[PDB]
Amino acid sequence: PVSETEAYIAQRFCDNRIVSSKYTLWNFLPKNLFEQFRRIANFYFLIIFLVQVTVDTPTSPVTSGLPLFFVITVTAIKQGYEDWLRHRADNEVNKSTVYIIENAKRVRKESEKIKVGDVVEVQADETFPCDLILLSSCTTDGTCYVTTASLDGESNCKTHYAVRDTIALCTAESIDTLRAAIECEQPQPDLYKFVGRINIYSNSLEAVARSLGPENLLLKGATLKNTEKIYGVAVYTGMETKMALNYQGKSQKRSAVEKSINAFLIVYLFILLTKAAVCTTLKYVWQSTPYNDEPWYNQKTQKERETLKVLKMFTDFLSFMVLFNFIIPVSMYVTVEMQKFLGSFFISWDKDFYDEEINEGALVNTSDLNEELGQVDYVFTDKTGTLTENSMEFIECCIDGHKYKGVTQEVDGLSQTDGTLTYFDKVDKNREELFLRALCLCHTVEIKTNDAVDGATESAELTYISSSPDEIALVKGAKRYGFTFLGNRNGYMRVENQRKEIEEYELLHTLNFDAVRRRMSVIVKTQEGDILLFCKGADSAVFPRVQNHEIELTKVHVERNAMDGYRTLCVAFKEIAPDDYERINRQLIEAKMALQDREEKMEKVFDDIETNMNLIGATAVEDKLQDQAAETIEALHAAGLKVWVLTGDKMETAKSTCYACRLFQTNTELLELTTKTIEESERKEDRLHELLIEYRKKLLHEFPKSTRSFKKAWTEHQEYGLIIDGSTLSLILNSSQDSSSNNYKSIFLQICMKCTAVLCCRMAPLQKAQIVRMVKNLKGSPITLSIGDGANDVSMILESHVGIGIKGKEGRQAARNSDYSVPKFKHLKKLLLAHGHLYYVRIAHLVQYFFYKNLCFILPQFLYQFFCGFSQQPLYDAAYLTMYNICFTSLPILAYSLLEQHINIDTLTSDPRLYMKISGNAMLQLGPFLYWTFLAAFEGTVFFFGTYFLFQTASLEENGKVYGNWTFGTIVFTVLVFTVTLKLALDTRFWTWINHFVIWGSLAFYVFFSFFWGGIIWPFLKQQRMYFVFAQMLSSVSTWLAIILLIFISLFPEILLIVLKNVR
Amino acid sequence: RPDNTAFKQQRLPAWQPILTAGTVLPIFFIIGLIFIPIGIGIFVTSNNIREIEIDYTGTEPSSPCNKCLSPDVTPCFCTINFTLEKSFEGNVFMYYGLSNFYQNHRRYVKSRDDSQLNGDSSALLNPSKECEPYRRNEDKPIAPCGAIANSMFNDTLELFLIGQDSYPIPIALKKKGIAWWTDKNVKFRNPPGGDNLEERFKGTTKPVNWLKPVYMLDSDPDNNGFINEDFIVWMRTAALPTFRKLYRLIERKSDLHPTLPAGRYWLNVTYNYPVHYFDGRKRMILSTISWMGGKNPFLGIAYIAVGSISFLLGVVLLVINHKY
Ligand SMILES: CCCCCCCCCCCCCCCCCC(=O)OC[C@H](COP(=O)(O)OC[C@H](N)C(=O)O)OC(=O)CCCCCCCCCCCCCCCCC
Ligand SMILES: OC[C@H]1OC[C@@H](O)[C@@H](O)[C@@H]1O
Ligand SMILES: [Mg+2]
Repeated sequence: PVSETEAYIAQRFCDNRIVSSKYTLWNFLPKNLFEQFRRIANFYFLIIFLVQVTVDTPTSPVTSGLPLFFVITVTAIKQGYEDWLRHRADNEVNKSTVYIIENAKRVRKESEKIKVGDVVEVQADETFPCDLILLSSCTTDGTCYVTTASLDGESNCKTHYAVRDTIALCTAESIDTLRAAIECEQPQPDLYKFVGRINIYSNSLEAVARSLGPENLLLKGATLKNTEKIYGVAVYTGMETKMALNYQGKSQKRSAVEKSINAFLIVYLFILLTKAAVCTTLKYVWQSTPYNDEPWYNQKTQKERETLKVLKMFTDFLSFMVLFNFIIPVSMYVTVEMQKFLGSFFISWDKDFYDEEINEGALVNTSDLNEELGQVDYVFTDKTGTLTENSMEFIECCIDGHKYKGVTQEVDGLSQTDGTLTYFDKVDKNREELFLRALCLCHTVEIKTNDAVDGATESAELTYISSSPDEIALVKGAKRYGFTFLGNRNGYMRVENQRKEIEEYELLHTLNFDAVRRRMSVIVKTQEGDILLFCKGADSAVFPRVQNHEIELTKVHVERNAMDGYRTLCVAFKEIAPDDYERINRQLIEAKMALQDREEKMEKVFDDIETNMNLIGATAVEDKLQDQAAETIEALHAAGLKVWVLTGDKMETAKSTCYACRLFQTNTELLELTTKTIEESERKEDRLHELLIEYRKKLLHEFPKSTRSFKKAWTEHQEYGLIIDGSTLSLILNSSQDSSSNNYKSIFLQICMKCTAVLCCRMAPLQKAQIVRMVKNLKGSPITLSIGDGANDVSMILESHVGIGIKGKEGRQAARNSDYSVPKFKHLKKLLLAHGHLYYVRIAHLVQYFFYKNLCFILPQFLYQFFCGFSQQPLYDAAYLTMYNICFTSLPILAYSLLEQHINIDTLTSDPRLYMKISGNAMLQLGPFLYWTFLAAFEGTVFFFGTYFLFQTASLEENGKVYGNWTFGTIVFTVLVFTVTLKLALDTRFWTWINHFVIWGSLAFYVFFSFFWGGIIWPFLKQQRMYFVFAQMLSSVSTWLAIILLIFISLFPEILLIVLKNVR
Repeated sequence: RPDNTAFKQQRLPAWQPILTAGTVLPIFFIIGLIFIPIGIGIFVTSNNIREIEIDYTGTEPSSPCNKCLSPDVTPCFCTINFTLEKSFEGNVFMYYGLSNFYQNHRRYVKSRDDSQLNGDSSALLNPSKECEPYRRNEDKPIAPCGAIANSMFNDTLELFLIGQDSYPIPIALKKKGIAWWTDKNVKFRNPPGGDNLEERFKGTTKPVNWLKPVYMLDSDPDNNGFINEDFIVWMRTAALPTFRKLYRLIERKSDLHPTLPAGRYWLNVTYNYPVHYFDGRKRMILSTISWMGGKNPFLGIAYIAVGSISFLLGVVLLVINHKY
């Protein structure tokens, strides 16, 4: 319902902008903060900080806040960079140069400011900035040509027309044209229908479909061709695609490993809790009754703060946790973000995949899902735009299986250079005449009349414009041969056989291409004789005629052609008599000029007219790929990944290129869920199990079983899966709440799963998101990766666990909406097969390691309480505890994460079978978790016990002296760092010259700093607990021989493992 | 093509060393062949060393010091006869060992105020807050500001020898260097200045339990004020429920005779440190030393095990992959 004011233009409507950003300019902090607190570590330390405001506690609020804000901001910056990047990428396309002149400004405006009800000029080869209403086209008949390969993904072109003409030349110069107005209604998101009126009694109707539909209304990204300039109004509809994409408005921060980070923190928090409980309780009970004031060394002010029966219990509970809270690590987020970010450029500034065109090889969108890239299980791909482009071409026709093709070669170089005077006609000038003649005829082409300079391109512009490019390429093939097909508008397809001969023919009648028959024919009168009958037809729709002379030759070649993914088009003709032709003529017009149910009468008569023909070969045509099918699809199949294709292109060409990509094996007993839609509304209900429950288990128990780890060899795979249409899907999805005998969506996924692959034809972006969520729930949770070209499947980029986009394939706008961009389907192999999986090994080793260090560091700090009067007296120096631990821990491990390939990229690229299957998610499952914790125990217990054992004498020094408390603790700290560092060094494989320096350099930092601190900086500072204590310790050769044994025993099980893990 | 470098395309020089069974196999063998002897060595070495300890706490009326345990006349005395079955020529060391004395304790170590100890000017003026209980007494600044200093180990001991003449024969001892060079000369020194000792502290009282001040402990001033080695060694928190502290030391004479011979010895003490109030013992331990130290066969057997274990491991590791 739109007023569409007459004297005025518009107001009170939603203009068009670009919305592809996560956070907003104003409320970003309330979004980023809540999204950031889903990480427990931050939550636990913030609640601890909050609690440290009740009463006086030994730990200061600053040392409690600093761990949080130093982490919160880092993520905030590496989240901001991302959102601001998307903001700039959106503004650039927002302020796009757009030609428009309606109100007053004669100059051209920007796409950022285009209100509703504005005429917009769309020059030739221009992308529609928005969706408009068209009733004024400059060229004659107000007809232009537009393709929609990004909106709905149709391969066939769009036909449309208008009433007026070039009214714009008068809109700028005068206001007389601004008389009419348009009324609208509550805008609907799907965009299938939009209705109204336009200031006169006339119903301005329109409606979309998955096939060629709307004429009046225009859409975004609808590429314009064969026109000069067109003018349309009502820009508000551009928001339709926005409302079609908005499904993915806010579901951003996640990961497959960051979920396990919190799950890890669960048992870790329980570890803390357990230790705090044991320490506190076992103190109160063990020494609380008689040792509180008896020792007499100390006497607290006011008898332990008037011995509050329970307040002391709580004050010490905290005193224990805050000292034990290192178990729960928070410095692991800053380092993990440094990996996530500094690892992004590995794909950006990379020549491994750079388009030779200025087109960028890759773009990085988010710094949050890098680690989970090479960890996918399910993939959702697209056909047109990604696997191919909106076009098609013909190659190597088969006239009785005689026509072949060749090239220049070493031995056969003489015959290919110059054409011999005898080889020019062996099987050509015998039947190729009628073949190419029939080709040029029986085609609703209707080519252009004018043309540009003939010679700009290879020959001429030669643009034949029809509804679908199915036969638009066949005429181009005829052009490749001697034929040309010039004009044909008022003449019977004038053509040239080989030389420049006109070859004019008269078009008497032309038959239609209906769907029940599936054949196209024409009746023409030749200039040198009688009447003929040309026809092409489908595969099993024309082979009905007997054709005794030539069947096998064409049948087997058509079989192999269709198997290889071609669109086989047979061709035949027949000789009509002069009088029987009049009989057919009369009986046909008796149905045409009959106005009583012509759809049935006309069909029956013109279907029985063609009773036989003469088969003259066949023509195979292929919808070329974008990259080789086998490497991209074969590699994923071997790597394990389940490959599915959910597209928006016609089913015929869909089945065609899918069969061409070899995902549809030769012997795949396919299943369909689209031909039984109009009939038997409730049969599908009792059909699903009859086709999947009955057949799958039948062939599964007929022959031996089929395992889950290795497959694709036994006759079980014979039974391929299925292909569904958007109708049956939305019919088995939302209205499956009627019958309760057996679930329907459940069995639908049951069949969609156990098979080779599946295809979802006639699928909308929203309709594809439903399949994404369909697989995102069964059997726990697998990982989903999606990739598409334009705005049709862009509504899947975020619904899927990871978004991968291709720029410029159809619509680029879809890439900036994605999480990653790679305008190369071939190079997607490198992305998830190498750069991502590496991120997984990198950060997985990183997390197991971070927990390992903060546990081997504090476990002795806990067991020491057994000998300390549970007065939480740290064995470690005050600053030494935090300072050197974070000054060492972060450096070498971050080096591992940033630059380390447990196995190199090329050796893993060459073989995915031994690459992805071994990984899985097992890097941090309870298999390796409990194994690593054992290492945490063994070293944390050996450090402490070993040192305490050697301390049973008080005579370590070569001369014999006492040994201070901090000496013992600084002994365990030492064996600790040496053990963790050397441990990582033994676990690493890639020894780059800049990692080798940091490992040894950090251990150096240890010796160097601890020695410098021990000797000069004592009297200038505030206070020091140990002066020349580190050296006083290093003065007893005993400790040398002891600490070396401690680190060796600490790493002995790791050495053993290394041996096992690398042998057998 | 334009911005390509090795760091940006993971193609840097990789040292890439890779291990396997045949590569570590010798490591285990070699480390065994090196550890087994080194361990057995430190074992016999730290073993031979002869030590001895005696608990002079009483806790048994059978022992002569028990009747001197509970609050008795202030200067309590007791003798504990002990025999020396063996004579150790190595220059001996004397330690006083105690039990159930939780040196390592937050409240016990936080009371140490390095300021008064080091000998700072503004220190003597005001003691820090960490020494919350013993800051002052009757509003007068204490010089050794700390519970550790307050709880000094003062009970002194005296050791004699018995020969063919039943009457005693004392043994000479040296007070120099009972603490390390650093913790005595650089770590701590006297207040800003003074030629005499008393002037250094004008209006400075002493620890509560301590009756006689620190400026009246040792004759020579290089071992009296805040630099008294006995007190300094006690000012080192051992960090164990039971621990040993070096009291004095009897080094060997520049001559070749044996320092301590075999025979009966006399031990007399001055009981001035109560411990039965918390069921804690008191004792003295005398012993010889070496490059390793007193009796501690831990490292020995530890090396023996680790070595033999790694060795046997290699044995299996070899006799298994040799089947190829
Ligand atoms: C510009 C340079 C600045 C340099 C720093 C300046 C420092 C000024 C700080 C002033 C604060 C003064 C606080 C009062 C003194 C602290 C006393 C104290 O530590 O209590 C310790 C008490 C001890 O309990 P317990 O005996 O083990 O319990 C036994 C139990 N009943 C049982 O047997 O079962 O356990 C407790 O109940 C705790 C009571 C409160 C403790 C408060 C201690 C704070 C000291 C400061 C520590 C600083 C740490 C670093 C902070 C960094 C800040 C950036
Ligand atoms: O009996 C406990 C003694 O402890 C302190 C001392 O100064 C005396 O005042 C007191 O009698
Ligand atoms: Mg798409």
